[PDB]
Amino acid sequence: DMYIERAGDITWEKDAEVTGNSPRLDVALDESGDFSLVE
Amino acid sequence: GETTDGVYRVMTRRLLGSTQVGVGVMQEGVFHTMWHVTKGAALRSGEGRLDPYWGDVKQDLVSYCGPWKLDAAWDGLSEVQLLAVPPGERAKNIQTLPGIFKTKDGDIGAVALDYPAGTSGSPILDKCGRVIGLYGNGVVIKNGSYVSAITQGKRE
Ligand SMILES: O=C(Nc1ccc2c(c1)CNC2)c1cccc2[nH]cnc12
Repeated sequence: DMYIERAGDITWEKDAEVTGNSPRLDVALDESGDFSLVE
Repeated sequence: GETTDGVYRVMTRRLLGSTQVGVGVMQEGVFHTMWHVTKGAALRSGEGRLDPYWGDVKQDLVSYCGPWKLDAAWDGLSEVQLLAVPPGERAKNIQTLPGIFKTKDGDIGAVALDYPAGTSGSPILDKCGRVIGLYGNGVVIKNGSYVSAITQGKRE
């Protein structure tokens, strides 16, 4: 049995850690809601 | 129970100790999370109970207490913030420029940040603090890393 606990406010924070790249990927979405790589 | 707006952890005591299986957004009295986090099961909020209202396995989304309320969209140009809520760790904002998932039915924004599976449901925000989608449904690239879509529901 599942339960919820508050973790914080939803706010934009100035000067946050800027990381991660921006890749363009060819994907397919199936009926089970799972993505896969199309190549 | 607690229905204040904000980000929340989704916990379970069924396994060893207390385990974080996901995260969610409380907005306008509705709890929003990813389908694979809860499988549509009822949730507990203190003494209160949250019952599922809408859900879809293909979109991988589910809402509790009412219809899906989140309807902001990524503008296709600006940086966003993943408000990551990792298991056992403090909520933390991570700024990134999203990539693109190209599909046969159009393009979707995608954030390339690798977090544990228990981080699923963590909101992705625009500069106004509005939730433009949830993190936790994507793909595993050649590197072994995870790249999640910016998954957004429909506000009826
Ligand atoms: O596996 C993940 N997500 C997921 C699981 C089950 C299902 C779906 C998505 C959609 N259909 C059912 C995941 C989420 C977040 C970070 C991750 N790192 C490695 N895998 C993940």
